[PDB]
Amino acid sequence: TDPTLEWFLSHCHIHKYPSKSTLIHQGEKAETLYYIVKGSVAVLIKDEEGKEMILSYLNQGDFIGELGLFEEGQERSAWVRAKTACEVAEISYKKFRQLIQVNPDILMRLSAQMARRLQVTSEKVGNLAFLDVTGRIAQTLLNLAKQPDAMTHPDGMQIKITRQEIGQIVGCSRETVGRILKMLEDQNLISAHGKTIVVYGT
Amino acid sequence: QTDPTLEWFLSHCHIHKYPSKSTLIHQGEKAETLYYIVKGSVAVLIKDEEGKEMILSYLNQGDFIGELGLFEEGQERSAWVRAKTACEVAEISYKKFRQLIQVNPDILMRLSAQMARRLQVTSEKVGNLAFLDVTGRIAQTLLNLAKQPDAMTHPDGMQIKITRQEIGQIVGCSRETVGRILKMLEDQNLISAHGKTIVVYG
Ligand SMILES: Nc1ncnc2c1ncn2[C@@H]1O[C@@H]2COP(=O)(O)O[C@H]2[C@H]1O
Ligand SMILES: Nc1ncnc2c1ncn2[C@@H]1O[C@@H]2COP(=O)(O)O[C@H]2[C@H]1O
Repeated sequence: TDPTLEWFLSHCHIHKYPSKSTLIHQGEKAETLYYIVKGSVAVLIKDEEGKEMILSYLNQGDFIGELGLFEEGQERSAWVRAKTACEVAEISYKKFRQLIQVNPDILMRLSAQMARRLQVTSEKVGNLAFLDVTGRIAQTLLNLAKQPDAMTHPDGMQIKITRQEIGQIVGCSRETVGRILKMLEDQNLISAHGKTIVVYGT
Repeated sequence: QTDPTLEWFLSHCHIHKYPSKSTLIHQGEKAETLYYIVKGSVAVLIKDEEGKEMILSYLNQGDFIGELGLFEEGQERSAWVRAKTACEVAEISYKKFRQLIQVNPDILMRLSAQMARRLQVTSEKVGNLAFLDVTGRIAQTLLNLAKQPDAMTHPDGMQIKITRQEIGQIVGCSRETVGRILKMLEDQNLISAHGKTIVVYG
C-alpha cells in the first residue's frame, strides 16, 4: 500500500517486454521517464566496435530514463536491455513535472536513486583505473564469490556465470575472458574446467 | 549568475572560507550537511587500496557538494573534497534543507539536475577507463580539461594548466607514463606543451 507510487503509476502507461528486448537505445532523444513494475534490466554501454560493458542492473522499483529530465534536448546515455521478462511503466517528462508540483516526494524518491547510482558508479572508477584486464577479472570472480547467491564448495565458493557475462562486467571480449580464466586456473586460483567456476578459498 | 531562488536558499546558509588545498569533506565522515560553492573550485578524490589518490571530478562555482547522503540518514561521505583554489562555500544541515524542499521544490530540482549530469559524466568516465587504452585515456582527459571554467581560449584550441601528477591522478597512471604519452601526443600534433601549460587542439 504505497499511495504515492500507486498514484504515480496511474499517470503512466504500462507495457510488457520479453527478455532480451531493448527498452532504451543510446543516443535517442530523451523525453520520457520509466519505472520498473516487474523484472530486471541491464544498463549497457559499448565501445566503438560494439564491445559491451554493464554499468548496472536495475530491478523492480527502479526508475530508468531519468537522466534527461532536467534539461531539454538531451540524448539517452546508455542502452537498457531486459534481462528477464519485464513490466515497465512510462510517462512523459512533461507530465512527470506536473506530478512533481503536486507532490515533491515523487522527485525525492527519484533523486535518492540517482544518489545511490552515483556512489556505486564512482566505486567502479577506482577499480578500472588501477587494475588491468587480468586484475579486473580476478577481482570480479572474488566479488561474485562473496555474493549471497554464491554456493559453498568444499574447496571454497562456487559461482555460475558465463564468459560472456564476465566479459560484460569488465568490458572485454568473451575470448579474452577465456584466455584469462585458463591462466588463473594454471596459477591454481580457480577451477573452471568444471561446469561452474570454483574460487579457491573463502 | 544568480536568481532570487538561489539567493533565498543562500540566506538560510552559513558561508565559510577555505584556502587553497584545504579539505572541506573527508571520506568516511558522517554526512549531515549540504554545501554549495559560492566562489572557487574543488577536487573530488577517492583512493586505491594502496592509498594512492584519484581525481574523480572537479566542481566549480554554482555546484552543490555533499549531497549524496541527503536522501537516507546514517550515511558516510563517499569521497574527499579539497579546495583547488581559495573557496567560499555555503553550508546547511540536511534537516533544514529538507524543510526548504517542502517550501519550494524547485531547489531540489536544481540539485537533482546536477546529480543527473554527474551520473552522465561519471558513467562516461567508466566507459573511457574500461575501453580506451592508456593513450586514449589521456587524450580524452585533455579534451575534458579544456571544458573546465578555468581553461583559456587559444588560437588553435584551448589552453590549460595541469601537472603530470594531476593528469596521472585522473587516469590512474604514473607521472612517468604521463610524460611519455604527452610527448607522443605532441609528436602526433594533437597538443603543444610548455612547462605546465598545454594547448589542446580543437
Ligand atoms: N551509471 C548508471 N547507473 C545506473 N543507471 C544508469 C547509469 N547510467 C545510465 N543509467 C540509466 O540508463 C538510462 C539511459 O537513458 P537516460 O540517460 O535517459 O537515463 C539513464 C539511466 O536510467
Ligand atoms: N562521481 C562524482 N562526481 C562529482 N562529485 C562527486 C562524485 N562522487 C562524489 N562526489 C561528491 O563528493 C561528495 C562527498 O561527500 P558526499 O558523499 O556527501 O557527496 C559527494 C559529492 O558531492
